Amino acid sequence: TLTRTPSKKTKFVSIAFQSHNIVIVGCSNSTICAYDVRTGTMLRQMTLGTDLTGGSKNI
Amino acid sequence: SAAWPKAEDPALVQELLDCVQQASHYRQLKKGANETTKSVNRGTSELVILAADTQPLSIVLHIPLICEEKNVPYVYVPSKVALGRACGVSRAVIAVSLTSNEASDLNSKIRALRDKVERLA
Amino acid sequence: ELSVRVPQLPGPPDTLSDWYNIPRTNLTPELKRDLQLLRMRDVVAMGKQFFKKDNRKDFVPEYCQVGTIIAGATDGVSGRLTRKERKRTIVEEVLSSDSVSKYKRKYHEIQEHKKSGRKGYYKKLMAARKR
Amino acid sequence: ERSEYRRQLAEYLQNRMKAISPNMTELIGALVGARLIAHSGSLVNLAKNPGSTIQILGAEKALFRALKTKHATPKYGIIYHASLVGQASGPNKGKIARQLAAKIALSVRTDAFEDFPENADDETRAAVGIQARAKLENNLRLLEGKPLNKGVALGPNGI
Amino acid sequence: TMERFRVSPCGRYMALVASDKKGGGMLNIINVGTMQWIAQARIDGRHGVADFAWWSDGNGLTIAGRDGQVTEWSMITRRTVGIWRDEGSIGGTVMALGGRNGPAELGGDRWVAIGSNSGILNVYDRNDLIEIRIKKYPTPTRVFEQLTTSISVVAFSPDGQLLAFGSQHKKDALRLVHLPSCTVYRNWPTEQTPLGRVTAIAFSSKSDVLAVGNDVGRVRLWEIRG
Amino acid sequence: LGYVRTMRNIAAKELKELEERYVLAGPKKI
Amino acid sequence: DTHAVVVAPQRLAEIFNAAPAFAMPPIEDVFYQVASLFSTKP
Amino acid sequence: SSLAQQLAQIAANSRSSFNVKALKASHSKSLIWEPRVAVSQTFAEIYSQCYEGFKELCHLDSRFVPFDATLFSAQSQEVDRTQMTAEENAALDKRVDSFLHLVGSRLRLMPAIKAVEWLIRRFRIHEFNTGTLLATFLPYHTIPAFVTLLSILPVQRIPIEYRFLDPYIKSLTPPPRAAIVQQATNRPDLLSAISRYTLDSCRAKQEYPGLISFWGGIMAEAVNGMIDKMRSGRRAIQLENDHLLLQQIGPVLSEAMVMKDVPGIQIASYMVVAILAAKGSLNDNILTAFMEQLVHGWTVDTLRPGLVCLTMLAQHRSAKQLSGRVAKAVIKVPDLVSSLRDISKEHQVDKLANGLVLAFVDRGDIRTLPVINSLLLSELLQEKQAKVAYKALLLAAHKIDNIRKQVGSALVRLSQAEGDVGDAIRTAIQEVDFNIEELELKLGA
Amino acid sequence: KVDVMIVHAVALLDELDKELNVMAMRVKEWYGWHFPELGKILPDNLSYARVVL
Repeated sequence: TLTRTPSKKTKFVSIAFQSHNIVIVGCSNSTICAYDVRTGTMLRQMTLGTDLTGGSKNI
Repeated sequence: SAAWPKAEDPALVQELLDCVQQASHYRQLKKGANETTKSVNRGTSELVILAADTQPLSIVLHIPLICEEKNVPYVYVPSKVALGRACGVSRAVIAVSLTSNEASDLNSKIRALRDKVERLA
Repeated sequence: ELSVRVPQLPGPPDTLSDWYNIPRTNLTPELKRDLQLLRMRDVVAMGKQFFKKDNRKDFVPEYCQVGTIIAGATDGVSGRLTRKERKRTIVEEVLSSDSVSKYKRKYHEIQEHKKSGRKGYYKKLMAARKR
Repeated sequence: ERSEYRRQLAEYLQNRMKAISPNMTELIGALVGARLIAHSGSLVNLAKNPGSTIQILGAEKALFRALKTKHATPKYGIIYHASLVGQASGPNKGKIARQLAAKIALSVRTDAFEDFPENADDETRAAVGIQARAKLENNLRLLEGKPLNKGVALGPNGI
Repeated sequence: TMERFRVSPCGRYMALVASDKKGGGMLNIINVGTMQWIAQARIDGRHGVADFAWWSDGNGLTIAGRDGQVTEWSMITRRTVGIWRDEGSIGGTVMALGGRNGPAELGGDRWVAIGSNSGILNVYDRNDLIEIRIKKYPTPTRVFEQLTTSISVVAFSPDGQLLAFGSQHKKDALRLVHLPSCTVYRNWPTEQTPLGRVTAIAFSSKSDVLAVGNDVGRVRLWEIRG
Repeated sequence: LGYVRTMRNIAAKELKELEERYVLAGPKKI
Repeated sequence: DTHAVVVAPQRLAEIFNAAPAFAMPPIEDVFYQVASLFSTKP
Repeated sequence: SSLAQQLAQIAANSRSSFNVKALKASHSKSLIWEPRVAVSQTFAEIYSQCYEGFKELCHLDSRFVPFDATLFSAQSQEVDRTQMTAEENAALDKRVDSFLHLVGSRLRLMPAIKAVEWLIRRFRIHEFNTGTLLATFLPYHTIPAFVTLLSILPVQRIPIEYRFLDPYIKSLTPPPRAAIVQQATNRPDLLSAISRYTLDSCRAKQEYPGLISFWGGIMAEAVNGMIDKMRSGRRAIQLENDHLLLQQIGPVLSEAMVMKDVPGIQIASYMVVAILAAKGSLNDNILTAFMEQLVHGWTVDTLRPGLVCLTMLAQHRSAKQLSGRVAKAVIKVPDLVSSLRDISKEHQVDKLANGLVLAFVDRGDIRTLPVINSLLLSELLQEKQAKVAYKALLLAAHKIDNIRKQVGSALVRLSQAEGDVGDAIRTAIQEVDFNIEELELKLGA
Repeated sequence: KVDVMIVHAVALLDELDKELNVMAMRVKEWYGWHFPELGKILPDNLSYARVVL
């Protein structure tokens, strides 16, 4: 197991690789995380805002 | 290296330093390596946060042994200066240890935070 | 050969020059208990051995030194306290000795004679009148 | 012959202490370092101690007597017969005992947990001890060169 | 809201922080002459955007968010030049950006000053951010820990020689700092300098007059003379 | 504070020994 | 353009308080120490 | 109690003892012997011991042989200082001050301490020459001999400038350099007394490196603390404070900068000038006065420290050019550019080199062209300074009315320079918009 | 490197200091019958043993 999120309510819904060692995962808590597979580390946590079209603030 | 329960996620690091600041205002905090070692040895310590930016890293490596003997969770944050001005010190604090009591919203936060540290381990 | 001196310029005596330097009394609470015991040693041996009535206003002398009898080489079978009787102070030896029940008996006789008619007696008389 | 054997035992203790803990030997010296290792049991057992513990190792009878009777605790323990606390005088002795005990705790943790590439010279194996001793001697000479209080210099009249 | 905004020094653009915090703050960038949306700069944080500042040539802007992430975002390429971190900031509060003869591809401003919520204000020489690559962990030219409460105002001199930074939550908590030496002036303010609880400061256009306005509602003016 | 800390260390050691002795005296197994 | 060099006096007091007046380094070496303290080279 | 005040002043001004207990106490005050022995000592015992000490001192150094005839004489066993007249007492004071300046170098030695003990126990130097004795023991203020002298000194006989020593007389501990330096920044009298003592020694060539390092360190730290006190922010008060600092300093530095025979005190005065030019924001004419006197003052022994202090002085000036005689003696400097590279490894010589090039170009002499060429190809100036220096050189070539041959040779060498300096010189040609080939073929034809 | 030699060597050093002090006092009382003023002249017991030798 490479890593896991701190928040238990983060659900991983999609995954795509940028290169041989960089994995881009989308999450349910409005984030797109960019992990690094060899050491299992985290490059950057891209984020997205609320949805202002309806309720349910988490994109 | 030797800092293997590293807290690298910035959301978890922000949660750790916010709980450190709240415990510092509650006076439920032991700052410094010697005071952290005393709290862990006496067994009053609920969670212990070391810092990985220590220039000789081997001056805080004795606390993982005492935490392995006393079964308290320890975690490494990246920056000791961030830990220091999270406690509210105006110095660089390399190890901090936040304690528990009978009934607190802070104690509930401590239990959830050591659950997140056990998720790191 | 001949050096620059060290300049060393900056009440009652500490040690007696004529008595081979007995140090002044460090008046600890244990030494104060020991000195009270020494002025009350007539009471300790309860009439079996009376002592010279030396009663000054201050029982603590200026120069004392708490020591221990070592050994007479001629007598060592009964003139020697055992390991379970060599105690630290003198009051601990008095308490480890016998007749502590004798002290308690005499104290309770004195307590009855002093509670004889003071105020519980008058409370009992007032209750017997009010009944 | 007993004195000659005791002298060569002191030389052996110095050599073995410079082998085991070069930082602490550069700080306080081999005899006081061996006394601290002796009281704690081992090197990794001394390293788990805070600096306040290492300050009053050996003075434990007076320490726990004072703590249980609400007296004032002893200021130092085995550390008193080191070199660097013996140059001070007055309250600077207790201040240098605190600072030296903290630096001893750091140096013992470094000498008991840090790794070295095994082609490491002793001059770079005792680096924390050298730096701590130089800084601590500078702090000692500042504490000793603190000046006295100024006063009004009066003439012969009192003016 | 439209409360917090910054007009560019060239006057062509104006950036408004969009009130949408959610673990990362964006700011919508508006052409001044036609009052229309032209861009949007989004940074990741915990509570959004603490402050931001346009570059001196007028193209890009440096956005200092809360929880320490500072982001240089250019207007020409219209994406992020780089991200670095303030040293040990548990959360940023204000930022300012001034001087001249800085790096040519980062706006040409020399100094950036970022004040956190603890009271500490770090001042970085912006020629030390370039490793276009930005160093992820630059070191400050000077860390100011003189004020004890959270840094509320910070302002550079328009010729880039002074830096006035102040906290609102203490009576007479304002300091004045020389550049490039990064030394706090000790002769002013004194114990009897009637600053008040400082809420806004402003240097003049020729940097001859400092204006300080407090929470009571009183502006006071100080000639700067060197 | 120092006196209360020493008494707390002694009492915590007594509680650990007494709880060990109480457990040693007196869907678990599948 | 340059400015006046700011130096905390404790550093200069350390420079001169490192040794007594006798058995101090020679005045060329102490001058180079003071000049490198007051040198405005980044 | 005006009568008690007048009588207290009379009793403090009195010098000879008039009752037996006072004579016994004043005879008991000694350096070497304890008071219980030093009461019962005649002047033959003291003279025998202290003449053995003076024999050792006179075998060490040669120049004690006049004091062998006048101060340490077998007749000087018997002379009472309080029975001679005022001119005899003044000549004895001159002889004592000369011996103390002579003996200050060897004062850690027990022969010299025995000689000072003879002066103290016969001529009562601790009462009649308290200023010179306290000043000659001040560089040794960390030793037990200074503690003993401080013990035997009378309290009301100390001068007003040395009255910081009173807690160190009440508690017999040696005073620290922090106390001496802090009283030097507060009182101008103590700094003037220390500087007057060491300059009066150095004029008689009885200097020693302990005294020179002592005075240099204490005047450096005292000028440091004095500038930090004099700084005010108000314009007229900082002007008056700079003037008062210069009026308190100027004689001492104006002598110690041009004392040619003592290079140690010259280097120490250079250190004080470097601190004064860096930290204290002074004026350009004051800094040209300092540079002109340093330039008049250096030797070969202090040439490289003089060049370091000159780089600092020229760096902290607002004007761009040097005032003549500075550039003349730096022409006289042997290895200018290599020494300036060795300095510019640590000290930023740019404004000195720029002012040097401008002041050479302002001379119509043609014996400065190797120095101008070396300073231009040195890579010491900046690009703008090199450009304006070459522009001033071509303007001087246009201003001249041989000379033009050497000028054109220098100009074609500078145009055909190799690196970034040659790049900036040809760029300066392109922005002055004047052709190379005109003056090229004019000098080649 | 192992520190059991350190604790054993320093306990041995303390016991050797004690036994050497008591044997030196014993040779002082043991030679003071033949030469008693030597114990007053030499207070250092190692040099006393060397003079007895």
